[PDB]
Amino acid sequence: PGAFGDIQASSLDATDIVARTDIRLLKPSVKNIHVPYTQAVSGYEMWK
Amino acid sequence: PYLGFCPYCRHSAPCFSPIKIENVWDESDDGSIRIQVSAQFGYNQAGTADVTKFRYMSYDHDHDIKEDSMEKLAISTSGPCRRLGHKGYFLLAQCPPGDSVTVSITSGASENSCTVEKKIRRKFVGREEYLFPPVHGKLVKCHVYDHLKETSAGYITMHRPGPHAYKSYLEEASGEVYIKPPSGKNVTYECKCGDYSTGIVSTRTKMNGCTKAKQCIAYKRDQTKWVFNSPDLIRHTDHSVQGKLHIPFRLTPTVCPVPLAHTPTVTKWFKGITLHLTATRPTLLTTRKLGLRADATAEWITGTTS
Amino acid sequence: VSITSGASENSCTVEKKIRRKFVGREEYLFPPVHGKLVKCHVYDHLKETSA
Amino acid sequence: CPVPLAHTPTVTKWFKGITLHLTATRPTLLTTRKLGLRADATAEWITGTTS
Amino acid sequence: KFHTVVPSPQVKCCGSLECKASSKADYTCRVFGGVYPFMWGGAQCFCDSENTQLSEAYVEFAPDCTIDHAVALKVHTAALKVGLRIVYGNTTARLDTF
Amino acid sequence: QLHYTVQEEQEHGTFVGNIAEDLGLDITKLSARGFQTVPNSRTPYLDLNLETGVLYVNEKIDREQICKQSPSCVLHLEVFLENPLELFQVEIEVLDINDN
Amino acid sequence: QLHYTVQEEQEHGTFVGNIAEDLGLDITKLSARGFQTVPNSRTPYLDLNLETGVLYVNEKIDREQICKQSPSCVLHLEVFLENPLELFQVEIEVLDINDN
Amino acid sequence: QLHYTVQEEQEHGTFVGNIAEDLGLDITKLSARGFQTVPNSRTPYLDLNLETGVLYVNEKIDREQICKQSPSCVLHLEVFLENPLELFQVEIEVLDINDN
Repeated sequence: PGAFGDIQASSLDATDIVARTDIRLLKPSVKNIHVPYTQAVSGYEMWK
Repeated sequence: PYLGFCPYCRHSAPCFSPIKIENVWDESDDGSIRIQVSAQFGYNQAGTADVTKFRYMSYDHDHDIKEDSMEKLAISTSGPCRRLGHKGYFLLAQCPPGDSVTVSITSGASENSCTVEKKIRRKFVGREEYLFPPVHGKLVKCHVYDHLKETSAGYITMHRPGPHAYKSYLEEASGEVYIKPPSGKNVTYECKCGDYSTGIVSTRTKMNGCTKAKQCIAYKRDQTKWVFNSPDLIRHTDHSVQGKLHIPFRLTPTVCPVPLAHTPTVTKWFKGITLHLTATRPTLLTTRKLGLRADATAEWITGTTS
Repeated sequence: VSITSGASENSCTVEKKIRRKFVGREEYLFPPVHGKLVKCHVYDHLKETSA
Repeated sequence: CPVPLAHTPTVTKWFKGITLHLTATRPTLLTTRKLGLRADATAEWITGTTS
Repeated sequence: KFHTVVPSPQVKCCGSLECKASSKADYTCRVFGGVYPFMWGGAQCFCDSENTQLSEAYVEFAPDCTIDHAVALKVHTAALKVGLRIVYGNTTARLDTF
Repeated sequence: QLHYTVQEEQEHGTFVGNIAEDLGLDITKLSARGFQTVPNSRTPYLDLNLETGVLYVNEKIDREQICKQSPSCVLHLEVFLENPLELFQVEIEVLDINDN
Repeated sequence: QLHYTVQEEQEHGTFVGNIAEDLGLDITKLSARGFQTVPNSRTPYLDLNLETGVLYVNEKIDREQICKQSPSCVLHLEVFLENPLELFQVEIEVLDINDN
Repeated sequence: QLHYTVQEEQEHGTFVGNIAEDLGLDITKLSARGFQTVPNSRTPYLDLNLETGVLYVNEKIDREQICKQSPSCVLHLEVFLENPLELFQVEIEVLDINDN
C-alpha cells in the first residue's frame, strides 16, 4: 500500500483485478447514514 | 435524481442536498475538471432530451422530482468557473486553481450549494512552465477532456432504489400509531411491535398491536426510477446491475502549443562549456554524457545563470 | 466594510492578519463528516449574549 | 467541534524498537514519550507518507 | 490511480447480517452493531436494537485510466538491427540487417 | 438530521417538537448533559426548554423577515450533549398557509 | 483564422465553407494526416466533413441560445493535422436575417 | 484636511476656496516651497493658482460626470510642499444647489 503497483491487473478491461491498498472501514458515529473509511494514498501517485 | 449526504454547505453543517458532489477527476492537461453529481443535468422532468433545465430530488414530503433551468448552476472553486458541458450526473468545467469545488444550483433565495475538498492547482505540459498557451513555439502531443457529450469514458452501475422511510407518513395518536399515506400513494407500512406486521394501506390506518412509532416505518414504492450506486442510499433487497450510463467527456489525445526558450549563449573553454541560459519562468535543463558514464545532470533553472 | 448606498460605496479597510486556524491535532479545510468530538470555543450568534 | 481521525498507523515490531508507517494527507501531530526517568519527549509534524 | 468504489450500504432493521466473501480487488467487509441511522425522515429502521449495518468497499480502475496508465515490463536479451547504406565504386545500395 | 415543519405567524410558545424523545434521549438526563443549542446555530425565532427538551416558537415566524435567501424557509438549528459528547442536527422548514 | 459568416435558421447540412482549400490543405491527405476537430473546441452547432474539408451546418442555428454567449453570435472552432503537427482556427459569425 | 463646498454648473474661472489662506501657509513662500498639486490626485474640473494657492473651477461641475464615482458628491484633492516636506488634503463637496 502506498507504493507503486498497489493495484494490478492484466488489462484495463480485465475483471480479475487484484489489489492490496490497505483499506479499513470505521464504525459510523454521526447518526446520519454514511460509511466512513480510510485508505493509504495511491502508490501510483507517489511514484509519479 | 437522489438527495445525498453532503459534507459542507452554505450553513457550514451536514446537508442532504440532491447536488452532493462525488468523484472529482482532473487528469485533463487543459485543467478541465470532470465532476460527478447527485442531480441529473440534461433532461426534462420526464427525463427526455433537453438542455435548458435539470432535475433534482425534491425536499417535499411527496419527495417527487422537480425540473429547474440549468442557468442556475454556477460551478465555482477559488473563483467563478465556466461550464464546458452538461450531461446527466456529470458536469465539465474549467476552474482557476483552488482547494475546493463548489456546485451552486442556487438562484436568488434558493441558496442550495455543496462543497467537497479537492486540491486543484494550475498544471503545465512540457519542460517549461507557461501561464498561458503561448503564440509561438513547437507543438507537442497532449490529452484533454472532450466536449462532446456522446464520447464515453466508462459506465456507472445503477441499481433499484432502496426503501426510503419518511417520518411524516407515520403518525402516533394517544399511543396509537396511524400510518397516513399520501393521497393516491399506497405506502408499505411494515412495522414490528413485538411481532412482524407488514402490509400496504392507502388510508389512515391504525397499526394494531403497535404503540411506539419507534417500532413502525412507513415508505412508498417508487422503484420505477433508477438510482446510482451512491453510498448515501440504503441498498434495496436486490443490488444487482439495473443499468449502465456512459461517462461523458472522454479523455482524448490532442496537440498543445508549448513555449520555446531563449537560445543559450555558449562560451567555449578547455574541456568544458558554460551555458549562459536565460528564462523568466522555470525551465528544465538536462545534460547527459554521450559515453558509458551517463552522468546526466537535471536542474530547473530560473532567471539567468552560467 | 462598505456601505453600497447605490453607487456611494463608502468603505474602510484595516490591516489584520486573519489566518485560517484550526483546533486539535490535524490540519483540515472543512470539519470532516466522521471523527472525534473535542472541546472548542466559538462566538455565540445570539445578539443578546454578553462578552 | 468535530475533528478528523487520522489513518490508523501500521506498526512493525523489532528487537527493542518499533516502526510506524504513517500516511497523512495533511499535517498530523506525532508525539512520543518514554515511561522512565527521562521523558525524551519528541514532537514532529508529519505530512505525506514516511517512516 | 485506483477508484475506491463504495457500494451502497445495506441495513437490517434489527436482525443481523453476515459478511460474505467476494473476489473484488482488496475486497473488504465489516459488521457494526446498533446504528439506528437517519436518511431524511429521521428513522430509517424501527427497533433501534442490534441494528446490524454492513459496510462494503473495493477498488477498480478510474475512468481516465484508459490513457494515463503505466505498463510494467520485464526485458530480456536485446537484439541489434541496423540500416546500412553501402556504396561501392559508383553503385550504391541500402539494406537493413540484424 | 431531525426534521420539523411550521407555518408563519405561529404564536410565541407554539409547540414544535421534542428533540430528545425523537432522538431517544432520556429527558431527565438532559440536565446531566447540559443539553443546549450550539452557539453558532441559534436564532431568536425558536427556543428550547432545556429541562424538557421541548422546542417552541419564540418569535413570530415570517418568510419575509427570517427567510431572505431561503425561499423554502429552512431554519437550520443544532444541539449537543456533553456527558459524553454527542451532537445532533435539526431543520425547521416554514411552509405556506392554504387559508390564503 | 478562417473567419466565416452564416445566417441564422440555416438548415442542417447547409454549406458554410471549405476550410481545406482556404488553408491549402491537401484534400487527398486529410484522412492520411488524421484531419480531425480539436476535441476541446468542438461545438454542437457545427460539424465537419473529414474527407473534403467542406463545412456543413450541423444544427438549426439558434440565434437566441447561442447569442446568450454574445449578440455577436460567435461560434468558435479549431482543427489540426496530426503528422506533421499543424493547428488551425476557424471563427463563424451568425448573421441576422436582413429580410425581416 | 480642508473641507470645501461648491455649486455645480459653475463656469471656468469661478473661485471656490483658498487652500494656502485656510491652511495658513505663507502665500509668498508657496513658490519658494515649490507648492503645487499632488500628481496622482488632480481633477480635470479644478485647477490651482500657483501664485496664491487659489483653487477655481477648471471645467463645468456636473453631478452626472463628477459624482459618477460616488453619488456622495465630495470631490477630493491633495497638495504638498517640498521644503520642508508637508502634505495636505482638500475635500470639495458638490452642493445640491437650492436653485435645483
